[PDB]
Amino acid sequence: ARKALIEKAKRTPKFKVRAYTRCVRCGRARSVYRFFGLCRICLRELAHKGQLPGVRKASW
Amino acid sequence: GNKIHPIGFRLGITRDWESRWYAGKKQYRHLLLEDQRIRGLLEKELYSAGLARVDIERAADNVAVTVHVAKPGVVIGRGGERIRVLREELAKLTGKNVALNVQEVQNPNLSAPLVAQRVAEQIERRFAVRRAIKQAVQRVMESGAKGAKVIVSGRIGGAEQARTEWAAQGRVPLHTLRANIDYGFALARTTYGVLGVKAYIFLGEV
Amino acid sequence: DFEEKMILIRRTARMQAGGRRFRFGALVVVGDRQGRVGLGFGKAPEVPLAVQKAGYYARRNMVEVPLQNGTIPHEIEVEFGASKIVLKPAAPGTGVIAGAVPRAILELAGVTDILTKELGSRNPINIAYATMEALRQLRTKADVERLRKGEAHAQAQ
RNA sequence: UAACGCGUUAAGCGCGCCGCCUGGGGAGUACGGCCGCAAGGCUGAAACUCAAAGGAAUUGACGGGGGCCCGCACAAGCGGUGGAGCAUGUGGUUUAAUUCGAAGCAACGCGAAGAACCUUACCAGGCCUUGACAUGCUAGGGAACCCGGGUGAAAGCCUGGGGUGCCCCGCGAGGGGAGCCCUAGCACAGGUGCUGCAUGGCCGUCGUCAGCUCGUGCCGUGAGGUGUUGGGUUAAGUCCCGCAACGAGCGCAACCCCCGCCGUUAGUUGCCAGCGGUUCGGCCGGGCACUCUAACGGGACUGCCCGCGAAAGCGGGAGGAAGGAGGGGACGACGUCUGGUCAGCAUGGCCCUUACGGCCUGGGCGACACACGUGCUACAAUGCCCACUACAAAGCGAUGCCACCCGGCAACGGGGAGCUAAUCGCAAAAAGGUGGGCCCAGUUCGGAUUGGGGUCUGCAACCCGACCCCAUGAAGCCGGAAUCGCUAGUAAUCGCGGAUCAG
Ligand SMILES: [Mg+2]
Ligand SMILES: [Mg+2]
Ligand SMILES: [Mg+2]
Ligand SMILES: [Mg+2]
Ligand SMILES: [Mg+2]
Ligand SMILES: [Mg+2]
Ligand SMILES: [Mg+2]
Ligand SMILES: [Mg+2]
Ligand SMILES: [Mg+2]
Ligand SMILES: [Mg+2]
Ligand SMILES: [Mg+2]
Ligand SMILES: [Mg+2]
Ligand SMILES: [Mg+2]
Ligand SMILES: [Mg+2]
Ligand SMILES: [Mg+2]
Ligand SMILES: [Mg+2]
Ligand SMILES: [Mg+2]
Ligand SMILES: [Mg+2]
Ligand SMILES: [Mg+2]
Ligand SMILES: [Mg+2]
Ligand SMILES: [Mg+2]
Ligand SMILES: [Mg+2]
Ligand SMILES: [Mg+2]
Ligand SMILES: [Mg+2]
Ligand SMILES: [Mg+2]
Ligand SMILES: [Mg+2]
Ligand SMILES: [Mg+2]
Ligand SMILES: [Mg+2]
Ligand SMILES: [Mg+2]
Ligand SMILES: [Mg+2]
Ligand SMILES: [Mg+2]
Ligand SMILES: [Mg+2]
Ligand SMILES: [Mg+2]
Ligand SMILES: [Mg+2]
Ligand SMILES: [Mg+2]
Ligand SMILES: [Mg+2]
Ligand SMILES: [Mg+2]
Ligand SMILES: [Mg+2]
Ligand SMILES: [Mg+2]
Ligand SMILES: [Mg+2]
Ligand SMILES: [Mg+2]
Ligand SMILES: [Mg+2]
Ligand SMILES: [Mg+2]
Ligand SMILES: [Mg+2]
Ligand SMILES: [Mg+2]
Ligand SMILES: [Mg+2]
Ligand SMILES: [Mg+2]
Ligand SMILES: [Mg+2]
Ligand SMILES: [Mg+2]
Ligand SMILES: [Mg+2]
Ligand SMILES: [Mg+2]
Ligand SMILES: [Mg+2]
Ligand SMILES: [Mg+2]
Ligand SMILES: [Mg+2]
Ligand SMILES: [Zn+2]
Repeated sequence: ARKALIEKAKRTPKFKVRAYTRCVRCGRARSVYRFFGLCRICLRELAHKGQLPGVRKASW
Repeated sequence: GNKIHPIGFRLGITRDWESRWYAGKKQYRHLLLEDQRIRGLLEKELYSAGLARVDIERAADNVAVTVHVAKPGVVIGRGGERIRVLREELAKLTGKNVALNVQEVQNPNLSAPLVAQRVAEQIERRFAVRRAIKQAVQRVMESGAKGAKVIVSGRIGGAEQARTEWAAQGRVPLHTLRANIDYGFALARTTYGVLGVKAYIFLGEV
Repeated sequence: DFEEKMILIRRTARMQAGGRRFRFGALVVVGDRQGRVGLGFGKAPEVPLAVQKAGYYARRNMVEVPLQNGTIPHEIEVEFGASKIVLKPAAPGTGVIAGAVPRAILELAGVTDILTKELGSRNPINIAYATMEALRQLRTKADVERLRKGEAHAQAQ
């Protein structure tokens, strides 16, 4: 999550295919969930805080 | 790598979410980020007023941000001015009809997120860390509470050797699901580095 | 409602797999500077807590020193374990000429003039106890006369 | 008495007399003297050097010490790994670069839930310097913004035109001002640069092991003990009896979720039991019985019987869908590992600032004499191939899933209905069943490797995508020393979905 690449992330690029997601929070490139625009770290964190609505902890 | 976030565990059983709305896969992504931009700002702009929770309820193009605050005047402002400024700056960053109301945390001694903070400040202001804690836990039990616990961790004092201080009274049953247990976390930022304060407050068996 | 003093504070270690584990000990005196003094040794895992404890104990272990004009009624020597205290009473304006521990105990007793030597082990705690035991033992041409005549006392007095 | 212990066999209370001690090592050594046939003995130093040497007792740790108990730990099994080929990760080596971390269990299909460019941190080359991003400041030029040319791999560099809005003073020419822009200069931004041994957070771990502790009382001069131990019981510091202990906190359990039986409420997009109509499709009427769906509830307590036991509890039986924690989940105590991570984020300190910052194009992460780790597919007849024929669940999808028609051996392409979804779709479930083929063979086993011809995604498949069809048809005939998993709907086996995702 170097600063430039978070910005580059947003720049609509020369080709449709250099489209890639980062975390709306940390900017992490790698484990980013479509649906939240968050990584699997941030997901975990915000989920526990209670700030992802209707997101319960599973158990079956 | 030990204990579970006491809230997310109790979540849905004895503790509620800070955002309550529905959204399909299409919309959710952004109403989320919109909440986080709100809670990003009100958190910066209201540290002076001691703020516990930022509730974000939602309709369609409607947002009911309930802000839960120790010193509710500081949020309001003299004349009624400060609140108007927020509501406009909110509805600016949101571009929707922000409905910001204010709610008086009547007792900051039973708000973990606040107890946490009050300690962190104290730690930043260079206060004695051990005392700071026993005296916080103190104040918490004095006000009804059934159990409480504070954990400062990091470079305590100047300290090359980063250790951990902690203290508790009553029952703080982290395994008991039906236990209403408030958790809060504060981060103290210091010349020597950064320390973390967790505060657990056991409030009542349901 | 007495004055308290700190004889000494120490830290001590247990053992568990994965570390020393500490505990604190406090030696506390409690006096009313007019002939009543008590000694308490309290241990707790935190230092001020130990002192609280110590202070509680002190008041339960109280000893009435028969002060005779700032000083003690006769000389006296008392052993406790390895440690041994000697208390020789002294004349006005002599001061408590006594070591670190005995002083605190003597001062709060209400003593002002007295001679002293520690002897044998110098260990605080035992010297503490030897002193308290010494004072626990003093008597008076009064206290004594009642013991000896006693068995027909009040024929001569 | 320092305690251990001693205690009329004193180590207690006293008197008499003798011998001896005065810090450890040097050292029972040196020197001298005495004795001795000898071996050697008795008597016995200092220089020097250390800051302790010591005694007893406490907690812990350890023992090729003892006792009792537990875990798929061994055993008893079933099936594998180690051999083969391939997929991935890693060691090494190589490289302009093969970015970086992870390193016994607790690194090695791990960070990576998606490396062609992007990602991307590495290398080469061409580029920018208040900067791709924040808040500003001093001086001048400008509305902001919009479109076109040159050069170029792109980035960048140079250049042409269109455009005059808003706020205040003025009759006006026009001056001032907000915002935004450019140029110069200053605060500064930027850094996946270092230190996880300066840290926060979060995690792995011993270990879901049954432990870890505190208040008061009590024992002891004290460190500390007691309680928590012992005997029985338990998955359990679970309970029972005992006891200088009586309680309490964190843990076990319980409160929460899923599965197994029944209830009440609920009848669509689900359901079809008797009935009416049928194009034979629950299709239509109609109905919610049943299935189900999903929200609240009931039900299990060693309650009942027999046997053993002071008790707790154990064995066995009955009723019951379920029986002694019914099966599975979530839930990780005080602490240990100077465990992991500054490359998620955050952060102290050190370091760079026309360079360690930033943009791009190309290359690399995919290299290959080799070695290990995890796995896939096999070595075949309890199999393989072809055809016909049954029975799932859980998910996913209106930028998508794509029914059905058409072309095509096929990947797929063209046309096109339903579905924001208990309706429409992905969707064929595969093992199984019936028929037929092969007949022990490197084979109708295996499907590596390579040649050739296509498809799709994508600006672009050389390095380096998947897929289809033709041809090729390697090793491999059940794996050495070693070694792994699993105790019931488990192992073994067979398919299905999803996250990331243009692929
Ligand atoms: Mg950063
Ligand atoms: Mg991509
Ligand atoms: Mg811990
Ligand atoms: Mg910590
Ligand atoms: Mg007296
Ligand atoms: Mg003696
Ligand atoms: Mg006198
Ligand atoms: Mg001495
Ligand atoms: Mg000394
Ligand atoms: Mg005798
Ligand atoms: Mg003797
Ligand atoms: Mg000597
Ligand atoms: Mg010497
Ligand atoms: Mg000798
Ligand atoms: Mg000899
Ligand atoms: Mg000898
Ligand atoms: Mg000689
Ligand atoms: Mg001779
Ligand atoms: Mg001799
Ligand atoms: Mg010893
Ligand atoms: Mg043993
Ligand atoms: Mg075995
Ligand atoms: Mg075997
Ligand atoms: Mg192999
Ligand atoms: Mg590497
Ligand atoms: Mg590093
Ligand atoms: Mg991959
Ligand atoms: Mg690349
Ligand atoms: Mg590049
Ligand atoms: Mg005008
Ligand atoms: Mg004008
Ligand atoms: Mg930085
Ligand atoms: Mg560490
Ligand atoms: Mg490391
Ligand atoms: Mg005592
Ligand atoms: Mg124990
Ligand atoms: Mg257990
Ligand atoms: Mg218990
Ligand atoms: Mg019919
Ligand atoms: Mg109908
Ligand atoms: Mg139920
Ligand atoms: Mg019974
Ligand atoms: Mg539990
Ligand atoms: Mg380390
Ligand atoms: Mg790689
Ligand atoms: Mg056809
Ligand atoms: Mg098609
Ligand atoms: Mg079949
Ligand atoms: Mg057959
Ligand atoms: Mg062969
Ligand atoms: Mg054969
Ligand atoms: Mg088992
Ligand atoms: Mg699959
Ligand atoms: Mg998919
Ligand atoms: Zn994130």
